[PDB]
Amino acid sequence: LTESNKKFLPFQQFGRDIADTTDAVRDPQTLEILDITPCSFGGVSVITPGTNTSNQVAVLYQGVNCTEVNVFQTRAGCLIGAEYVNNSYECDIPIGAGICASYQTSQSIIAYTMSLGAENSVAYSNNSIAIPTNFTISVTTEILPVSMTKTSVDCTMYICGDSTECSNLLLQYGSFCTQLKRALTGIAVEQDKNTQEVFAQVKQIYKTPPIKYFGGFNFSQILPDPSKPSKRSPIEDLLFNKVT
Amino acid sequence: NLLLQYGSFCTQLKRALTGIAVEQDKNTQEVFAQVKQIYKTPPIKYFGGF
Amino acid sequence: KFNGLTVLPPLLTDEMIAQYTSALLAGTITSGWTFGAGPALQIPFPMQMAYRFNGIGVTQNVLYENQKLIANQFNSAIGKIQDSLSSTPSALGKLQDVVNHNAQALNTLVKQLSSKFGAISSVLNDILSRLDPPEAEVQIDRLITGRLQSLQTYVTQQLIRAAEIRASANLAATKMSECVLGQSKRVDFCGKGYH
Amino acid sequence: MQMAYRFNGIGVTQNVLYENQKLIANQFNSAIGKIQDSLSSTPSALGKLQDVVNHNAQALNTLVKQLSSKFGAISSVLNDILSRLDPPEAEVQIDRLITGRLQSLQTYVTQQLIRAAEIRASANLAATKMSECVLGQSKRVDFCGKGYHLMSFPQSAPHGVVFLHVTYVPAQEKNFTTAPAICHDGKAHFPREGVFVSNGTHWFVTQRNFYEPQIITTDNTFVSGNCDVVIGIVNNTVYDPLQPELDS
Ligand SMILES: *[C@@H]1O[C@H](CO)[C@@H](O)[C@H](O)[C@H]1NC(C)=O
Ligand SMILES: *[C@@H]1O[C@H](CO)[C@@H](O)[C@H](O)[C@H]1NC(C)=O
Ligand SMILES: *[C@@H]1O[C@H](CO)[C@@H](O)[C@H](O)[C@H]1NC(C)=O
Ligand SMILES: *[C@@H]1O[C@H](CO)[C@@H](O)[C@H](O)[C@H]1NC(C)=O
Ligand SMILES: *[C@@H]1O[C@H](CO)[C@@H](O)[C@H](O)[C@H]1NC(C)=O
Ligand SMILES: *[C@@H]1O[C@H](CO)[C@@H](O)[C@H](O)[C@H]1NC(C)=O
Ligand SMILES: *[C@@H]1O[C@H](CO)[C@@H](O)[C@H](O)[C@H]1NC(C)=O
Ligand SMILES: *[C@@H]1O[C@H](CO)[C@@H](O)[C@H](O)[C@H]1NC(C)=O
Repeated sequence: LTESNKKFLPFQQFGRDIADTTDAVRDPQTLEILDITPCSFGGVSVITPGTNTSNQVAVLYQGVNCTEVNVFQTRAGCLIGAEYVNNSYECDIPIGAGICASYQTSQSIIAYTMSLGAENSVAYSNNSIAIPTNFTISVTTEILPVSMTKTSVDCTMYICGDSTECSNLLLQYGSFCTQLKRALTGIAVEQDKNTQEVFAQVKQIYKTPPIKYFGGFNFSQILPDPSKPSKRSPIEDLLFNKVT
Repeated sequence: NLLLQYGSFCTQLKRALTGIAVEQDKNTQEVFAQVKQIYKTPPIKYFGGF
Repeated sequence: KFNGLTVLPPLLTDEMIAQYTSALLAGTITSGWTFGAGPALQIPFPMQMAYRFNGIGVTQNVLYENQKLIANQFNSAIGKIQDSLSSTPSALGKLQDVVNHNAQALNTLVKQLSSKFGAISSVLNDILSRLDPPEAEVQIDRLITGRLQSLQTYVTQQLIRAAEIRASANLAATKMSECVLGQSKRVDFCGKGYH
Repeated sequence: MQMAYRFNGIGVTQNVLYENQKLIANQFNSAIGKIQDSLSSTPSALGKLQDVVNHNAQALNTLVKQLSSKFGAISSVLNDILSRLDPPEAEVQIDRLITGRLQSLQTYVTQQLIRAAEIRASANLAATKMSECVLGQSKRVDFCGKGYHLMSFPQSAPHGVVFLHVTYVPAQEKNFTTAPAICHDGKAHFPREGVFVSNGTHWFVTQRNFYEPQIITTDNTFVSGNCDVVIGIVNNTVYDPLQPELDS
């Protein structure tokens, strides 16, 4: 309860706002208007490095002002256990509102305003041009999901096991046990179609010539490896090993 | 107490909302963080008449 | 929207977003498309515009012999963009629609707290202080089911809206990569006319 | 030769490839070798596929957990709700269990439908990337890797596809003095391809992406106009290949 500047009409007792929650109250004994504020609350996030790095953590009470709980106050809440440096680095652990945290150095946990990148000024001029004299060939990677696991559900078996007194009443919940099955079947067929569209894009099955000399370029890392039981390239084999 | 015989409903909902909240920041970074550096126009803003 | 519901601040402040857009603008002005493919290579802006005219199939001399007229047309068009964005309120209405939809969902949830849901009361304390606790469990359970269904449908609608927003953000990122960081040959992808 | 095709595609003449064939082959081989090391790293860049698998497993496990929940009934057990209660009360208890568990199924199916829509969006993106990065050379910016796209290779991965994007990145820039056009005899010469640059005393014409200077002649330039309207035109001499052959 706090003192309020509202101007209740002489007959009005309660006070409300949008969604109909009591925002103010007129005191019965002495005629005063008290604003009502909900008691503070909010999630408790734990900023931590890996347990392979340290067992030390910092605690962010988000939204909570740093009065209902070293103690720093960010627009995301209050931070406890992390020192706010005046430097700026790339974001390691995103806290929010432009504030990130990291495990740096006194090896401790620091919080800072994340840096957007190295500052650079381009030498613009009326008649100056920059032209490359050399180059590099860069191979980057993009990983893209194509499908998920196709799952079917036996609704009658799932709801209960061996039970006919189930099914007798469940029949009265008409068509709910087949709509879900139809949706799941559609999902599975769609997964198969996804794989078909992504990969089945060649009518012929082409083969590299027995001599893998392509002008000096070496494709052994991406070409199929006959040594493995599955004709998978070393990169494909590594990908299958990693994701398990 | 009654709520906690439901159990995984609230964990599901909290995880979904957290996923949405982190996806929003992923979206903003994916759109605006195209450039590796931070460029600045020269102090003289003459570009041939534009 | 503050009855167990919190609005988290975005990780990137508007200061940082403005800084990023300023960096993109400076790169485009001072280097063209070269900063989006590697190191930023300076190029006089008339020469970059001649590059772009050549890219839309118009020789360089057309720009160089019409440079003043083209600069004046660009300045006038930019001023008209300022004026047009000032007027016609339902122009930047997609962002307003997003904000209004989120506010509508939040307010619907909060005032759906007050629903009776078939129970004798919408206040837990009214049931706990009017009906005996041993048999108030049924009323409490039905109120719990109602509120759980309300929150579940809110979360599902938020997920659908987040999918829509993710599609929009993917399109915006593609447009930044292709129209801003380069010159696009895709028709009407970067506005009507030759980009 | 198709690498020269692709170099021409990105705007670089093919003699640049043919004169640097071994250097480019070595750079490509080193980058491909570094790819395997980069994948086998502690960030575990295979995050998307793992997240998909984990989301599916978590949804299935949550659906399993929802069985052992009373949902406000006497108990979540099948027989124990009948071996104890009478058929009248067991009817409403069974109704409670059925409503709760069918609600769990409906929620799971809805979440799976949303996730399947997201996966279909990703799969359509992967399909267009296969069509345009692998089956062709893409002029779209940053669509097929970062840089000037040269080519791409697909690799199957569990529940996904990995694209290796080979791109051409400029390396060692040099600053020069440029000019929109040059004057020879009261005429304005513009470069057919490339730009006019000066090392400090001489004027050459290069290609815009690689510094390969050539003497400005009437073969690299075309004439349009005169030295009156072009803002920044520079006096020079334009070599005519016809004169030495005709005089001799
Ligand atoms: C209640 O009694 C107190 C005691 O003097 C007095 O100050 C106050 O004005 C009274 N209020 C009303 C509404 O009678
Ligand atoms: C937290 O409360 C203090 C005083 O109680 C004051 O700095 C301000 O109201 C709050 N800080 C914020 C909003 O950063
Ligand atoms: C270009 O770079 C390669 C290595 O990336 C180097 O071997 C070569 O000498 C360089 N050539 C020039 C002209 O800079
Ligand atoms: C191609 O690279 C592999 C390493 O993955 C190497 O073992 C092989 O000898 C290379 N092929 C050559 C150099 O012809
Ligand atoms: C040439 O460059 C100067 C700054 O170096 C600047 O005034 C402008 O870009 C050009 N000069 C004129 C008079 O336009
Ligand atoms: C070319 O010279 C200018 C003059 O200072 C300089 O600003 C620019 O960085 C130089 N370009 C390089 C070093 O690539
Ligand atoms: C510019 O032109 C050529 C470079 O090929 C050379 O003969 C001349 O000395 C150069 N002048 C310089 C670098 O100042
Ligand atoms: C050289 O350029 C100047 C302008 O920069 C021009 O007045 C002069 O006529 C040119 N020289 C010749 C021989 O035309």
